[PDB]
Amino acid sequence: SMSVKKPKRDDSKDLALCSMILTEMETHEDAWPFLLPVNLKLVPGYKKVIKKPMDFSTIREKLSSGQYPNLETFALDVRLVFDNCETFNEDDSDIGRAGHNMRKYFEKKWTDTFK
Repeated sequence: SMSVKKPKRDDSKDLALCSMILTEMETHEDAWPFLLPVNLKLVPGYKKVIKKPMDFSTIREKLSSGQYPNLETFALDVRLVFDNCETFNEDDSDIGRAGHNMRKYFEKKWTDTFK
């Protein structure tokens, strides 16, 4: 509360460390469904159904331009990519499996880097 604070966690490396995680996600062999924005002109249903589209290239641009206020807003967008994927793709599909795999890959790196 006023004039009463928990000890200050060092957040000075968070930006660099989120960049590293994102590089690792970008270079994963199963990243291909997530590298670029879904083409809203060419994929029927996407625009109406997926209210907040997100992809790795959009997270990279947001990260690089100081549009993440803290490491939690960064994680929320990464998880949005996978939540969107599950909303639109059957579990038993190449894309559906890719999303489960990448969400696992992410959540481990997240825990190991920050928890």
